[PDB]
Amino acid sequence: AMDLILINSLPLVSDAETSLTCIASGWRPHEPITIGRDFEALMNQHQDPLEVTQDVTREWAKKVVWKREKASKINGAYFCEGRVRGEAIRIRTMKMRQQASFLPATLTMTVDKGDNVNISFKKVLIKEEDAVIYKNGSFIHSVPRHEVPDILEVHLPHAQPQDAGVYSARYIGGNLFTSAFTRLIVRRCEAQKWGPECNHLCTACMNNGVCHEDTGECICPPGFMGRTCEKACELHTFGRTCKERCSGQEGCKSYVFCLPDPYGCSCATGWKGLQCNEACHPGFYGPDCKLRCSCNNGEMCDRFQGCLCSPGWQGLQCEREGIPRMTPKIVDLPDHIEVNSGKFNPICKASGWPLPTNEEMTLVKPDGTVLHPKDFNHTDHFSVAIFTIHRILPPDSGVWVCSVNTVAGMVEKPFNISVKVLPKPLNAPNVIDTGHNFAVINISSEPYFGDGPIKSKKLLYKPVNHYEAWQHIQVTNEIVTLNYLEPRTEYELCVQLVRRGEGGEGHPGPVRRF
Amino acid sequence: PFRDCADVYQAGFNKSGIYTIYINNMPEPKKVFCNMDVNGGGWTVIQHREDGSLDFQRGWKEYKMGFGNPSGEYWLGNEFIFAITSQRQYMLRIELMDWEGNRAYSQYDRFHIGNEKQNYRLYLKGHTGTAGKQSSLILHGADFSTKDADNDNCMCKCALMLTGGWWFDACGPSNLNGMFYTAGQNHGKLNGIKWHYFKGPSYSLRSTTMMIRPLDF
Repeated sequence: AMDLILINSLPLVSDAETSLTCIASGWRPHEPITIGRDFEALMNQHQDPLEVTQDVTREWAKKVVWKREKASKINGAYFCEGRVRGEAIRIRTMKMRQQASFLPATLTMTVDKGDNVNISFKKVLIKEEDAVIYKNGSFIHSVPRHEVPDILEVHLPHAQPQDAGVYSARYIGGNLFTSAFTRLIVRRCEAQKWGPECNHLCTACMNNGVCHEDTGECICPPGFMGRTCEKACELHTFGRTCKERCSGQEGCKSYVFCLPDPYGCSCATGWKGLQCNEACHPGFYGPDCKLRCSCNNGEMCDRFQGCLCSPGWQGLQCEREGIPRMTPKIVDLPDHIEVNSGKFNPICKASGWPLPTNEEMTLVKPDGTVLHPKDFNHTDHFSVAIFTIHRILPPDSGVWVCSVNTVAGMVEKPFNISVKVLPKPLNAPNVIDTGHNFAVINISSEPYFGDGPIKSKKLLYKPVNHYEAWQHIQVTNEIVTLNYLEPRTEYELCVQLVRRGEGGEGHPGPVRRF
Repeated sequence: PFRDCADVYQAGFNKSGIYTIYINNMPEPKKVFCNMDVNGGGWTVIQHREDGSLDFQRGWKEYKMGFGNPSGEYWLGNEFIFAITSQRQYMLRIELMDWEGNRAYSQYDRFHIGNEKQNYRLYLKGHTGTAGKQSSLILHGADFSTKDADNDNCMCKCALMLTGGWWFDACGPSNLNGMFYTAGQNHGKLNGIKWHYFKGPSYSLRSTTMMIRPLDF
């Protein structure tokens, strides 16, 4: 329904420039990307209308470049919204003096309700005042001048969910801006627990994935996908479905990524450090290099992807043999649609060896709602999913997408749907000739109330007692002999479109007798 | 013609109350509050906080002569506390209490402060007591600061950050003359009435009371 990525081109400001690029993977149109200062999570920021220009290295993205030296009032926290159907979505980062006095040793922490956490800062620029700790821009506590540790710690045991946000650290006699910033995320439930009360369990997400506490699905680290984040996404690619490219010739050795709130921020997979400048020490591979290689039979270790199994083995650690699991592909979808306005049963077809199950198959209304399978066929290859809409109308005319998300990948394909309205004629028919046993009539129906191409015309008739009708019509002006003698008759015109809902009401109508 | 509460107790008065002490080369007394129960009695109270009736955010001239009432919340006055610790050598105790109903005390063997041209500079020694292992007041001293005296060994202005008047290092680990915080606010407040090695930097305590009597008792 929405793929929103926040790119921080290095969160540590020097004299050179830094930049914030907010990327959306969407299409027709492009929901207005907000980028503003994040005044809530760090109060007392200095207010400045920041210029949101547009970015052109990608399909749709807006970027905020402060130019070298003018990197002044940029200290603070920031955000970008992307939204969907009444539902929002925002990703939060920070920007700070490279100098400053301290260094958060990590921009965000993802921790679960009731964990002991050690929120730190490396002590850099030693001065003869005290150290101080600020969350939400509200005061906490500090450190006397002479007993200032080397790693300024803050211990929080059994962290509650109302106990998180952005943390500061400065040398007392200082700016709310000379500080150093770290963000703390505490989810409603403990790890591997999610739901509106904590009574369900997460899709277990490998590769350092983080399990959303609202959906039980996983927000994957950049360069990995699936529901369980297990998928070795291509070289120098990121996102939900890994269709996006790192610009820089050495890949992502300076892009700090940032993800939907339940995750936080991190380097591309292959990069250790605060600036992602640092290569990963051998035997480690994940995002920040936080994943250790447990390759069973000694297969090479890749700083980008993990275990490089010998042919015929696959798995996190080459701990399983089997057919090489293939990522799904949405098959026999066309580019264009045009259906007529009524009940509607749309059909997604997806190949792949993980062979989708209707849990894993969805559809997205142009507005951005998720629709789930009302039934499931299947076959040998290709699971097949069928959906239903109440009445589909001409305002749902736009792009819709098939979402297939199995354990060894995610794919999406689109189709432009042009809902057309039914005909219905404008005018009554007009009567040409009367008589004892017959009548003749101008079928109106050249002025017609809707649109489309008209394919059959059917003639309707009744007395005043019951219903009947008919006659599939092949010239505009019509002759119904074999009639009674003196009845009141009622005549209605009824037009037709292209397949499915093509009936479409009649109104018109005159009356006669002989 | 007696000059502190220890004399009041020598003279047989074993009850706590308001008394009047006259000071040497001080023409004109001061009503004070004498504490006669603690340890052995004979204590002379230089400041009392318990409710926050009184505002501690004041200037030199105000902190010089003292304010508040000896009955409820108060401060003695520095040209008094100075005028009293030049007569001899005094010991210092400090009576804390948080909101969960918990006494504590720091207690110091030597205590003296220099004059007005010396910024009532702090000179303590021998920190004992339940209020932390280490001394939450700085013993070696730096000068006394108020809202119109940047005297702290800090570069900022430590009066107008921690409120009132106290002995500010680069903002020391204490401020019993700060901001009175009621029950509930008393968590996570910084310019509060604090004492590090006891209840934590972000606490605002409940009932402080600083006091002196001479060594010899």
